[PDB]
Amino acid sequence: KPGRKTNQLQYMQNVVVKTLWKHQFAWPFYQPVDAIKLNLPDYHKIIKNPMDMGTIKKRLENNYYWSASECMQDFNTMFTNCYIYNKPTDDIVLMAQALEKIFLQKVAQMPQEE
Ligand SMILES: CC(=O)OC[C@]12CC[C@H]3[C@H](C[C@H]4O[C@]45CCCC(=O)[C@]35C)[C@]1(O)CC[C@@]2(O)[C@@](C)(O)[C@@H]1CC(C)=C(C)C(=O)O1
Repeated sequence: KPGRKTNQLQYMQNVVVKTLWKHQFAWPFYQPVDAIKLNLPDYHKIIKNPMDMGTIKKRLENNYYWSASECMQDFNTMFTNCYIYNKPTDDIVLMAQALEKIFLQKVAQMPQEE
C-alpha cells in the first residue's frame, strides 16, 4: 500500500522493464501464466506466488512499490517460478536465464539509493 517513485524505481521502469520487454525471449512473461489457456493442471499447486513482467510493469506505473528492492524481488520470483515448474531441458528455462542475465547486468548499473 505505501508506494512511491524514486530514482531507482524510475530506472526499474525506464531501463530494466523497457530493455527486457524488447528481448526476443520475453513474450512468455508479458502476462500471468494462464493454467487454463496453457493446459497446466498442477501449475497453481506447485507455484504459490505467480509473477510476470506485465504485472511488474503495472505496479511500477501505479507506484505500488516503496523501493526498487521490492521490484527486484518480483523479477526474481518470476524467474524462480519458471526454473522450479519446468524441466531442465525445457527451452523456456533457457529463455528465463537469458532474460535474468540482462536483468542482473541492469541491476548492477542501477544508481545507488539516496
Ligand atoms: C505457449 C506458452 O506461452 O507456453 C508454453 C510453454 C512455454 C513456451 C514454449 C513451450 C512449448 C514449446 O512451444 C514452445 C516452442 C519453442 C519455444 C517456446 O517458447 C514454446 C512456445 C511450453 O514450454 C509448453 C509449456 C509452457 O506453457 C511452459 C509451462 O513451459 C510455461 C509457460 C509460461 C508462460 C511460463 C512463463 C513458464 O514458466 O512455463
